[PDB]
Formats: sequence, C-alpha cells, structure tokens
Amino acid sequence: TPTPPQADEKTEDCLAIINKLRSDLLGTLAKAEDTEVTESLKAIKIEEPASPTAPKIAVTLAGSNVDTCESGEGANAKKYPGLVIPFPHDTEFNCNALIQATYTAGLDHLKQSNFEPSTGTYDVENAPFNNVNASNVAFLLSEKSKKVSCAATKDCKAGHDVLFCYFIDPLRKEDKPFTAELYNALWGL
Repeated sequence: TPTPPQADEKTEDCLAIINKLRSDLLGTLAKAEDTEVTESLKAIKIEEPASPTAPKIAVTLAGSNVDTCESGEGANAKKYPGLVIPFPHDTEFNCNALIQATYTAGLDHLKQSNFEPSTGTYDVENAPFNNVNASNVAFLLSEKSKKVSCAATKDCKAGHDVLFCYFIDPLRKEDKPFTAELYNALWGL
C-alpha cells in the first residue's frame, strides 16, 4: 500500500510574486485559511478529498505514491479550480520563478489567442484556457480573486511535484475572466 507524497503550505512564499503581478485595476490578495478553502470548495460541490485544502489537493494532483508522483506532470485545474504548476522532483521549489514563468507563458498564450475580453469565457476544456499557463494567469489576474492558499508537494521521489494555489472566489465555467479595461492594460505592460 503506497505512502503518498506530503505537501507544505506555500502561501507566504508565493503571495509577494502574486501581488507584484496583480499590481490600480486589481486588488491585492490576502492569505486564505484552510477553513475558507474547504468552505469555498463545498459551495461548488467539491468535498473530496475530505475537508479539502490546498495541501490535500496538491497531493491529490501529484499522485498517491511518493515513489512515482506519476500524475503530477499532467496536473491541471479541470476539477480543482486554481493555479497548477508541476515541477520536477529533483528541483528546488522557487515560487517566484514558477509563478513568473507561468505568468509570462500564459499571458503570451492569451495574446496569441483569438480570445477577446467582451466574448471570451473561462472554459478549461477549450482554447485558450485548456493551456495550463493561460488558465493560471486567469486565476492570478481574476477580479473574483480576493484570497489565496498555496501548497506544494515536497518529497516526490520521481515524476513531478505539484504547486496548487486555490483562489477565493474561484473562476468557474462561463465566467468572463477579464474586463476590456484590464485586458487592454495587460497589452500595455
């Protein structure tokens, strides 16, 4: 019977880079506590793993065997809405580097997309938000985001560890992730 990977809370390691990227069109985010994440998930009918939190979801996404973490590389937000970044088991965790890289790649993917802010909705199964980086940028830059809880698996012996950040309130299918004003400002940068 396999031993699962373990996850550490990473909110304090990640909140500086998240709030740097959001910054007067977006509010800063505060830390979400576990209770808040569990209740936010319960409101969108997500109750497994029991009393779900960012650490428990990072583990769920990486896999149930620390010897393989065989699902980490393919992890995404198709079920658990939030930022998802797999990283190799043999690398040092750097939240600044990981989130900056998803931001640059995801904003490039959106710019390359026929996505328009007036018509474009969030759908993790269709372009452009079926790209995990583009999905990650939608959560990072969401006007619905007020709080965040981040966690990462720390001890995968193979495969990819996973960073997961849960935003309250989550983007959901058919939300318009950006106003025209914010989307125009992202081109300005």
